[PDB]
Amino acid sequence: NTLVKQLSSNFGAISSVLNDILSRLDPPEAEVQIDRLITGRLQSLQTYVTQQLIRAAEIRASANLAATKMSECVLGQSKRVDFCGKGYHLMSFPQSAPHGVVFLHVTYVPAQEKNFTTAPAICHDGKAHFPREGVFVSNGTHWFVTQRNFYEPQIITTDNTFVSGNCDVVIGIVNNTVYDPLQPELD
Amino acid sequence: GVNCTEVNVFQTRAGCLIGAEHVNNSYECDIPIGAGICASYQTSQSIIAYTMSLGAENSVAYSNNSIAIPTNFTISVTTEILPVSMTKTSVDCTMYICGDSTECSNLLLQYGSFCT
Amino acid sequence: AIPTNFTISVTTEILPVSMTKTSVDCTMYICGDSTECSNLLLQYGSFCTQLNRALTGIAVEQDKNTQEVFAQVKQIYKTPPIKDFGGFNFSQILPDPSKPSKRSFIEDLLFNKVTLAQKFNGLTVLPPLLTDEMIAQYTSALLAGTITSGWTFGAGAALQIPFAMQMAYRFNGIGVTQNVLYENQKLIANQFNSAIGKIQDSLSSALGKLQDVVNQNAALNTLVKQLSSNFGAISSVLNDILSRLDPPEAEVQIDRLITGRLQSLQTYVTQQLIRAAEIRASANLAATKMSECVLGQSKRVDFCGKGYHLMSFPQSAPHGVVFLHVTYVPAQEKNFTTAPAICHDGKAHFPREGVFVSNGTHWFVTQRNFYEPQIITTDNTFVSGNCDVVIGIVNNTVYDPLQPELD
Ligand SMILES: *[C@@H]1O[C@H](CO[C@@H]2O[C@@H](C)[C@@H](O)[C@@H](O)[C@@H]2O)[C@@H](O[C@@H]2O[C@H](CO)[C@@H](O)[C@H](O)[C@H]2NC(C)=O)[C@H](O)[C@H]1NC(C)=O
Ligand SMILES: *[C@@H]1O[C@H](CO)[C@@H](O[C@@H]2O[C@H](CO)[C@@H](O)[C@H](O)[C@H]2NC(C)=O)[C@H](O)[C@H]1NC(C)=O
Ligand SMILES: *[C@@H]1O[C@H](CO)[C@@H](O[C@@H]2O[C@H](CO)[C@@H](O)[C@H](O)[C@H]2NC(C)=O)[C@H](O)[C@H]1NC(C)=O
Ligand SMILES: *[C@@H]1O[C@H](CO)[C@@H](O[C@@H]2O[C@H](CO)[C@@H](O)[C@H](O)[C@H]2NC(C)=O)[C@H](O)[C@H]1NC(C)=O
Ligand SMILES: *[C@@H]1O[C@H](CO)[C@@H](O[C@@H]2O[C@H](CO)[C@@H](O)[C@H](O)[C@H]2NC(C)=O)[C@H](O)[C@H]1NC(C)=O
Ligand SMILES: *[C@@H]1O[C@H](CO)[C@@H](O[C@@H]2O[C@H](CO)[C@@H](O)[C@H](O)[C@H]2NC(C)=O)[C@H](O)[C@H]1NC(C)=O
Ligand SMILES: *[C@@H]1O[C@H](CO)[C@@H](O)[C@H](O)[C@H]1NC(C)=O
Ligand SMILES: *[C@@H]1O[C@H](CO)[C@@H](O)[C@H](O)[C@H]1NC(C)=O
Ligand SMILES: *[C@@H]1O[C@H](CO)[C@@H](O)[C@H](O)[C@H]1NC(C)=O
Ligand SMILES: *[C@@H]1O[C@H](CO)[C@@H](O)[C@H](O)[C@H]1NC(C)=O
Ligand SMILES: *[C@@H]1O[C@H](CO)[C@@H](O)[C@H](O)[C@H]1NC(C)=O
Ligand SMILES: *[C@@H]1O[C@H](CO)[C@@H](O)[C@H](O)[C@H]1NC(C)=O
Repeated sequence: NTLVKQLSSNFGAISSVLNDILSRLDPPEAEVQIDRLITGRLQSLQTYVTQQLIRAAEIRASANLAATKMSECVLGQSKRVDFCGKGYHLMSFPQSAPHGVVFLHVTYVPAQEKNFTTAPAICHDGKAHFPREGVFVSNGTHWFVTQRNFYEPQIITTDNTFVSGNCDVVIGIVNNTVYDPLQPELD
Repeated sequence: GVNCTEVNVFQTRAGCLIGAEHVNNSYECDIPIGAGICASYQTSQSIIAYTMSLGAENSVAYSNNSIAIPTNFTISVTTEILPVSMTKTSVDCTMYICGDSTECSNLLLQYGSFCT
Repeated sequence: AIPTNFTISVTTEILPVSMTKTSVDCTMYICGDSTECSNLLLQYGSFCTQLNRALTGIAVEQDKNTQEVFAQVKQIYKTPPIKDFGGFNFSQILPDPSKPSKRSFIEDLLFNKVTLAQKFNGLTVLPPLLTDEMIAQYTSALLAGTITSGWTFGAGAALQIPFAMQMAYRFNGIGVTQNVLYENQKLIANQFNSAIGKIQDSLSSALGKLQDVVNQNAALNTLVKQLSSNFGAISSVLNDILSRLDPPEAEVQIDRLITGRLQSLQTYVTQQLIRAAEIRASANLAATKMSECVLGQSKRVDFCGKGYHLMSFPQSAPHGVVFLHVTYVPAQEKNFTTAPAICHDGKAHFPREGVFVSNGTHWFVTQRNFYEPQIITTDNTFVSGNCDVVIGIVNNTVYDPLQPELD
């Protein structure tokens, strides 16, 4: 719209339209006004072209980002935090749009919590067991082992822990028992 | 860029605001006036100019032997919108600069190679 | 070759985020208090609205950049009065209430470094939206959340956890087991404190990244000095050219001045769009780095620091952001003699998640990023086929700890 509206300014000539210039006046005395008009219109074209180039560069950067998001969120599962949505990522679906793309991001997200008391090791008989891929939680009397993203408690045994060292160097430790289920079945 | 000595005058850090009551509360930003202040219409009604609030404020009972475990999950669906392309418009330089004339074209030919 | 010791190492990284806003009048700069100039300028059409529109767009984009970079949280957390973090000393990064503002020792030690007439020609500067105290509060809230929750606050609610167990999770995320941390916690705490002290010393005696922005935005001097040029006229003062001539002969002089000053404004505005685009790209990179290094644990090699990644802490330099990556590098190595498979009775025994090293005579299985030899039991490996296809294999025996109990 601005590029069009630039076509009605004198820029210094006696009129803003070329046909009037060439009809009312003799060309050897009209070349100067024609030069003025040509200079003005060239300036307008240069301005428009430069700004369009900058806009195109920005749009290209955005399109590259959109292509990367399509390649990683949709055709696979991502772990880049807060890339494909907000929270843990399950999958995404693409949807077209006029001159754009719209993504739908199904995302796992945790809810209602429950306080607990923890400890990093268990001195059974001088040794010190450690959880394999869990965390030691106690409701207040008995100690359990659960995964770190969902409360599911199981009885602590010797198939959830692996010994390492002795229970005199770990800063926090608590005495407890370990089931060792082989012994009852041995009888 | 003036002081309120010159021409409901709540002197800001960003200038001289005229026509807005100054309240003591803290809400979210509707009109980003600048330098912290943000004006809004929700106060029978009059425009107010309050100070920003960064959000809520809470703490966690962090302790050396306390942990919190989630017990129930939920599933959410969000959206994000990204432009990809725009219109492909070309402009003929001669038809715009000149018209249907010929002397205009002959004079434009002196400027070398701009249209190309 | 396997390491036998490790050393924590803290390094920084400086990124610019935004640049000074600027709105430039395109009528006071050209004409001034005159009116003949204001009438002559009207012929050029809409050449005094597009420049203003572009400059306001740039300013809005700067506000957008800062908001995207720093506003990653909704709740504003607070460090507890309890200061029991298992050995680490976070008393050079957390805010100090004694100072007038809430900038910590590193933050104001950094603000001391960078040093941040023109107006009467029509050149005006605008104030930022988020005042510096708000930025400091954002950084402090991010620090408190990271310290007291690790990453869970970046994906929903905030879940409390002891810091030592959080570092255990961090080590377990890069391959090394957790007993490795739980055995020598004091050494790691001391190394962390020493690294933080060394960084504090280093920053107290560079910041070229944040200084190039200022030395390029202060353009303004060239724009100002493009006023004492005749541009082909007889004198570069409108109040003089209209006090020594008459309209028919003053119009050409005024027109030449108009053309020159319009070219100068066009060049300035053109440069301050390319600079803005570069700054926006840098701000986007900084936002990504915040969201991935700070609110999680990165796996991309050499993204957050150099080495393996544990955690990071943000800061706030003037017109930028500063990270402190906490890396992990192994130190002391030893030669060994490995072998992919150990077949006992015609049954190859590949290791589960370790490696089959030997100290010359015996054979022990150990993990990769550290050294802790063990015995080749049955639960430590798994059988696969018979040993006649594996290229390099040495013949040995396993322990099978089920035997002693059944006697
Ligand atoms: C979880 O955190 C604290 C502590 O609760 C205890 O945590 C263990 C030590 C164990 O003994 C648990 O069985 C206990 O439940 C509490 O936080 C309180 O939250 C209320 C919310 O209204 C607040 O008014 C109190 O000031 C908080 N107390 C402290 C000391 O900060 C509460 O039990 C749990 N908090 C939440 C938010 O669920
Ligand atoms: C904490 O957990 C322990 C271990 O489960 C609970 O003790 C038993 O729990 C089972 C169900 O899990 C009940 O059927 C038993 O009656 C419980 N035994 C006793 C002696 O109480 C215990 O109840 C839980 N709660 C507390 C407060 O300790
Ligand atoms: C967690 O910290 C508390 C202190 O906040 C420990 O409780 C004891 O607190 C008294 C306070 O005077 C100290 O003198 C004791 O030294 C603390 N006990 C110990 C063992 O240091 C509590 O024991 C701590 N828990 C763990 C697992 O370290
Ligand atoms: C987890 O949350 C869901 C949804 O809030 C719970 O499902 C509801 O449970 C209540 C009570 O049993 C029912 O009346 C509703 O019909 C259930 N569905 C919905 C959509 O509300 C579910 O019980 C929760 N699980 C746990 C373990 O708390
Ligand atoms: C691993 O390296 C650390 C240093 O990064 C060693 O820690 C030093 O240990 C000696 C005595 O063993 C002390 O005198 C020093 O004060 C410790 N710190 C430093 C910075 O030197 C540690 O001993 C090394 N571990 C092994 C097994 O060699
Ligand atoms: C490789 O490590 C084993 C570890 O068991 C070494 O075995 C020791 O050998 C000495 C030789 O007299 C015995 O006294 C020890 O009882 C053995 N066990 C331990 C734990 O020391 C073996 O010597 C090492 N090989 C080499 C070449 O150093
Ligand atoms: C565990 O038992 C030992 C003795 O068997 C005792 O010295 C210690 O105080 C107990 N409690 C711990 C280690 O927390
Ligand atoms: C602006 O006006 C206020 C109120 O009179 C005065 O306190 C302040 O000093 C003034 N500032 C300047 C720069 O004149
Ligand atoms: C509002 O704040 C001002 C400045 O602190 C104070 O003078 C005034 O009493 C406050 N009014 C109310 C109603 O809190
Ligand atoms: C942390 O370091 C400062 C400065 O050396 C010291 O004053 C303070 O006591 C230290 N805090 C702890 C817990 O070591
Ligand atoms: C391993 O042996 C090579 C060859 O002699 C030697 O250069 C290298 O230093 C040895 N590695 C160690 C850790 O001693
Ligand atoms: C492979 O194991 C057999 C046992 O059946 C043994 O005789 C042979 O020496 C072993 N191979 C080598 C190279 O020692």
